[PDB]
Amino acid sequence: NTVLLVSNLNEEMVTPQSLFTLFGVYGDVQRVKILYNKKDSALIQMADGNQSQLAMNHLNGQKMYGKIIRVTLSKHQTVQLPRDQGLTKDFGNSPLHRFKKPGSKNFQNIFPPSATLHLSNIPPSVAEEDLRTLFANTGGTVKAFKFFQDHKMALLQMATVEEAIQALIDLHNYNLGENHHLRVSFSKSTI
Ligand SMILES: [Cl-]
Ligand SMILES: [Zn+2]
Ligand SMILES: [Zn+2]
Repeated sequence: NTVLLVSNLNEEMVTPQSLFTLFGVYGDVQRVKILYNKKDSALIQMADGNQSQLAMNHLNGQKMYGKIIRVTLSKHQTVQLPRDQGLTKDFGNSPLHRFKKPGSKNFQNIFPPSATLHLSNIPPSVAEEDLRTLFANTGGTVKAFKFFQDHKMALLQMATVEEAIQALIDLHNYNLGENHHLRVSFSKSTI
């Protein structure tokens, strides 16, 4: 039970990489396949069954590129790679897998989709106005913002959960300069 079926996707907007990013919040996505004969649906293979049931539980019914997605357990056992239009993607041993490290289930901010995002790996002389503008530019409005004591991390509250999902998809691993890539997670905290 490692393969999720995700339907009612936005056929025109969704990519494998956006599905990687979003489902990678809850597990390590091994492979994605958008279906050729039903491009609003896709198969997603997690590393294991706990990851699959977690992703299903938290993402089913959430709004992604404007549409309410449905996430169920697939009838498939694995997601087969092809011998094209890039509907398939292999993400084996991705450097972007959050749950590489032993015990990581507790240190990746595993929470339901939340209007407040948790930012980490921020480099110095990234200002607040800089992060507000970057997040606002994903099409949302930034309601609140708070640095933690070192400015390596921050909370940032978009107007809605929908807008936070969009931002997370867009800006996780964003290059903020120096050699710092931003990490965006959900949060149960509030500013
Ligand atoms: Cl299918
Ligand atoms: Zn099938
Ligand atoms: Zn640093």
